Amino acid sequence: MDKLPIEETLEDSPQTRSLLGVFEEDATAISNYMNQLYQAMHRIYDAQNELSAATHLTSKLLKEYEKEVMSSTLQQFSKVIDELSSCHAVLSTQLADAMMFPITQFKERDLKEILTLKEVFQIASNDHDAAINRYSRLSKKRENDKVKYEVTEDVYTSRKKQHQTMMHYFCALNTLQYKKKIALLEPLLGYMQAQISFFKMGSENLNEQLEEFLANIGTSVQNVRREMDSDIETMQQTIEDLEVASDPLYVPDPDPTKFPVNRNLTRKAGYLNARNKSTWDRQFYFTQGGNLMSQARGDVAGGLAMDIDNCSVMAVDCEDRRYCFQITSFDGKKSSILQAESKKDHEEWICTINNISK
Amino acid sequence: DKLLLEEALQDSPQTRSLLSVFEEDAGTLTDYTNQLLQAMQRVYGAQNEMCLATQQLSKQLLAYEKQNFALGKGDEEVISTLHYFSKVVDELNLLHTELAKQLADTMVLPIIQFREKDLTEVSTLKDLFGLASNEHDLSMAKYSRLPKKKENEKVKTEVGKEVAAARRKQHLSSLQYYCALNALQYRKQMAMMEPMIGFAHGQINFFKKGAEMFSKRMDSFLSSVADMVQSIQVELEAEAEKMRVSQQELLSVDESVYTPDSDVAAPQINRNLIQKAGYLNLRNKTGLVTTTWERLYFFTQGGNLMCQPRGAVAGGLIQDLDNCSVMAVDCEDRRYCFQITTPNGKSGIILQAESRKENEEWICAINNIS
Repeated sequence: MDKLPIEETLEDSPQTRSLLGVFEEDATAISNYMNQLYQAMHRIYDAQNELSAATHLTSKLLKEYEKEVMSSTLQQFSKVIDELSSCHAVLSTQLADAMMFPITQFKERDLKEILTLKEVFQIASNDHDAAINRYSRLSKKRENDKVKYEVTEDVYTSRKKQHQTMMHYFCALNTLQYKKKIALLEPLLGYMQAQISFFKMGSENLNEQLEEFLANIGTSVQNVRREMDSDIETMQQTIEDLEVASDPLYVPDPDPTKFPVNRNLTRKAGYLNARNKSTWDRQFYFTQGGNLMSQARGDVAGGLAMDIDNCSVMAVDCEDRRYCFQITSFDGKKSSILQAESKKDHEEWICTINNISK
Repeated sequence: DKLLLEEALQDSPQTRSLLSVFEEDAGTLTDYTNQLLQAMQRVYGAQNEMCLATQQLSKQLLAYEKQNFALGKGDEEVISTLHYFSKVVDELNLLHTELAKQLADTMVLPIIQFREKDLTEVSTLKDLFGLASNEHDLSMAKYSRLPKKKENEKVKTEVGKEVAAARRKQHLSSLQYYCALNALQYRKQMAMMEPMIGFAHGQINFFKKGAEMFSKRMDSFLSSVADMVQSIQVELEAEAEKMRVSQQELLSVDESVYTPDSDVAAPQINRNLIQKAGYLNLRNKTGLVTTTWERLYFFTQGGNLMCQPRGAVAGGLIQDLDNCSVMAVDCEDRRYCFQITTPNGKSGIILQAESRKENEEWICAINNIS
């Protein structure tokens, strides 16, 4: 730590001005470095806050994303994530008070006061210059004591203020010589101690639950893994045997020797086309109890088509279409004309309806 | 429940209903995975920017020594401390970097990869199932419309072939799609459990190595640094109030000290002065008319008169005084002017003081030196 000579502030030598200039240069360099340091520490601060924020946000997403296994796993995860977020938060606060505050007060109190006293001193100096110049310009042979006295004590005033301001400036800089050291060390010390508190907190609180969480999730992941290579394993060639067996069935109109007509069916279901004045709509027909029910594919529920428990049914020629048939209630009420895709389904539908009715 | 592959071929509206359910919360799943991806990427990004931040801090701490300027050599107390701190910050940076890479590898990108090809696989298979379905529907339509009474067996058999082909292709597509969804049911769980585990591992290693980094040793060091800081502080206030009362009795003096020509009624003059320093006004006349005055510092050193302007690092020799002469003169109706005449007798430079006493004492000083 070096210092300015407050005792020659009165003389105001160019040497003293030079030394002051040296100190001013140093204070400028200090201001620059401390400003960039403030930038770095501020960046750290914003980063930490951003961490806590992101953690919290992820947690929140989880917590309205369960809104069997997976739900409890996700709330354990949400819980540990919130404790981590808490850690980042307390670290943020301790950073704010222990780190950001000291350097901020250094740049907003001490440096600003230095600049203030500096410019006050500059102004006082200029005023004294003016004053002593007007004093020098006084007339020798014709002297008016009034103007002479006014100029003289203007010189007195400006000179006194110059002395005082220069002295405050000097003392401020000399004190600054110590304050800069502390200004460098204290916020970093705070940063480090914040890191210590952070990692200790996390160390024996966050770490326990992270361990137990890892324990549970590991088991669950093992389970789902096993069960999923199981059911992928036999789904693959359940598919293979389904592909093997389905190959004769793709033919729309199977030949009678391949798939014979079953005349014993008490129940039947399949797609049929129904003429309703005059398009032909494909729907899924199925027998339930003594009723013939139908449901359009891509609708959520069926509907009553016919009451077949007492009726007749016959092959019908309509619109030159193949495999059409129609039902007639004992009432005389008739169904829509229904078209099958094959001779087998035609005769099976007719025969089945006959089996169900009287 | 699960989708039944053996019921795929029949393609009943109930099967279509269950399929529609599967599709709907497939979409739901996709949306949530998008949201989760955004959250993860924000976490990773945050960790990364913390890395950059610590890197910058470290680089800044090192820049202090690289800093130079006027007072002297910066203390090696703070230089060593800052160097040490920069090292610690670098280590912490390493930890943060490892955590960031852990989040990226074991958390964000597994979710990402899930999205790209498991979810797009489901999507694509769904679209092939869709087009196959449409084509099959068309085929069955043009099969249905075939004539009964007058039959072209060739047209009929070929149309039948179209229908069979379309039906087979849709059956296969349906099997693939249903298998895909049933798989998706488990793959959702795996996709969201893997990143949880990765994140957990990253966090425990980060906090364990962090705990190892900042030990009881580090905190004793911080305690030492803290003790240095308050020593510096105690010497700061001590010198501060020392400077306070030094200030307050230098600033408390009588008016006359600041008042020019205080003494004028009875000036107190030292006529044996061999040495003098103070501000004088130097006259500069380069024409026969126009004249300027400049306030400059003047001091005697040995037998020489030296002149330094304020703001100048060094003073120069204005005049050699030893065989010169000096006397009070009158110039431009100004008070307290005196003049130095050179050895050969030429009238030389003209100066001005602010008081009777400083004028007479300057004159006497120069006379004595001569």
